[PDB]
Amino acid sequence: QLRFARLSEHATAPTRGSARAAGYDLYSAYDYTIPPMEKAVVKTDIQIALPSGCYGRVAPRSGLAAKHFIDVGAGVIDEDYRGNVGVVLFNFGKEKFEVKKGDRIAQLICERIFYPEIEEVQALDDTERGSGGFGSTGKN
Amino acid sequence: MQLRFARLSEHATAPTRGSARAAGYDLYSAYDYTIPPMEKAVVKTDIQIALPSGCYGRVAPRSGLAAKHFIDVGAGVIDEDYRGNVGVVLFNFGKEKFEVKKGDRIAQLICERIFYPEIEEVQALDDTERGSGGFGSTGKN
Amino acid sequence: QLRFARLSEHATAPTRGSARAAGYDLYSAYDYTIPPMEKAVVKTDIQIALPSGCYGRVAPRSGLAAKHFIDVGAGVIDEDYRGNVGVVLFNFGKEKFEVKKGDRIAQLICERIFYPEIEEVQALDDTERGSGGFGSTGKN
Ligand SMILES: O=c1ccn([C@H]2C[C@H](O)[C@@H](COP(=O)(O)NP(=O)(O)OP(=O)(O)O)O2)c(=O)[nH]1
Ligand SMILES: O=c1ccn([C@H]2C[C@H](O)[C@@H](COP(=O)(O)NP(=O)(O)OP(=O)(O)O)O2)c(=O)[nH]1
Ligand SMILES: O=c1ccn([C@H]2C[C@H](O)[C@@H](COP(=O)(O)NP(=O)(O)OP(=O)(O)O)O2)c(=O)[nH]1
Ligand SMILES: [Mg+2]
Ligand SMILES: [Mg+2]
Ligand SMILES: [Mg+2]
Ligand SMILES: [Mg+2]
Repeated sequence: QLRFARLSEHATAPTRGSARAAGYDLYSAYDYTIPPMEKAVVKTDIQIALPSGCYGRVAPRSGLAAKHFIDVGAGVIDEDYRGNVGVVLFNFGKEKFEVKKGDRIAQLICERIFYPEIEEVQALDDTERGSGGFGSTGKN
Repeated sequence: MQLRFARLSEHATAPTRGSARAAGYDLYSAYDYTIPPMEKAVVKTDIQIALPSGCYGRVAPRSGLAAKHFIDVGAGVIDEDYRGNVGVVLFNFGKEKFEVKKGDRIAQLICERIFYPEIEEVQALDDTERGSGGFGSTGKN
Repeated sequence: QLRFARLSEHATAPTRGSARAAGYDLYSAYDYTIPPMEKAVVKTDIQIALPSGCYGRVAPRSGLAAKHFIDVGAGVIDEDYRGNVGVVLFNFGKEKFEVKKGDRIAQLICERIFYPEIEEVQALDDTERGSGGFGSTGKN
């Protein structure tokens, strides 16, 4: 029930790395050289139709993160998006990062969400947390 | 099921959906900010929100700002029970300063459905095929 | 319904900071000194078994983010993972960041997800958004 179409011969069908993996691994359709502390938008050359009740989160893989300081920016693929799915890769490492066509460089998660109507009110109910934020619960 | 919000000042803007089925409500800065290269700022929305039960509000980055200006969103977990001013923690990872003006959509808010499970310690867990596989265990390509 | 086991004497059972906090706070099992612009994989020394229908997202705490420019990389703990839960911490601040054993340095969110079957199709339906992305809706 996750539907995709290839936009070029360079796309690879996403794959799940394990039986209960949260993500479908996304493959680069092209080579990219990302200098240290730089970014690139990596084309997958796929369009997707997400199942009703979710959006597609482009999320980072752990190996690339831990090994090479690679992160994923942006990442919110909308249910109504019909364009090329682009992975916004951040290279926070000291080294340049090579992406080759067919490298799995991010993963796609079908994050379940509500599409709530927004409503303005004058006052919200109170809660126990209240305005507590930004470390209000402490360090340890 | 509604997302309720209240303006904490006249400088707040009602969040808006960018497209009919956009996962997020765009969040507007209530203030001007000049964010230096490789620095962060907590952008005040001057709204408080009441999330529908069984979700939290994820402050997520917009893709244009990410792809074009190396802007990212830190933190981002707005709890169901938060009634404070919603802050967007913006990271400017670019080499140039980033300008936020009051009224700019600088992030989006997603109603992420979650569980609130009770936590239970056990002697050991069931085994799986993945097992202790992680950090690239499945390969590069 | 979120089961965990301690992998060592140095782990701490995850705790919620408020009644309806999205995250279970994760505690470091070790001391780390993370220099500026560096990363570390902080070991929790716990294994977890997430409830069916979610994955465990390691998310950053706002206190650490706003005060110290601490961010969380990777973060996708899969339902089938039985290894040591690692927190990929990125220190983007000017100062080194000290993690002490027992510090709450991230949180784990039980994000509800679909595990869809993937299906390749010829083409997808048209939407109003279409291929609009990357700021197509404007700045303000
Ligand atoms: O990582 C991403 C993020 C977004 N996108 C595409 C799909 C998404 O539906 C579209 C818009 O995403 P966002 O709303 O998160 N970004 P922004 O608000 O800047 O774009 P827009 O003005 O079009 O809504 O951009 C990608 O291809 N990769
Ligand atoms: O991006 C954010 C993240 C959090 N917050 C606020 C709302 C949230 O409910 C509250 C607590 O967030 P976190 O639990 O993610 N951070 P931390 O654990 O540091 O704060 P606390 O100790 O108060 O729980 O801080 C923001 O305003 N913007
Ligand atoms: O922050 C993280 C991310 C992942 N992990 C572990 C748990 C997760 O189930 C496993 C694999 O996560 P990802 O699939 O997100 N990363 P990657 O694809 O690089 O690893 P693998 O090849 O094993 O699937 O690594 C952590 O402990 N901490
Ligand atoms: Mg994986
Ligand atoms: Mg948008
Ligand atoms: Mg980041
Ligand atoms: Mg907290």
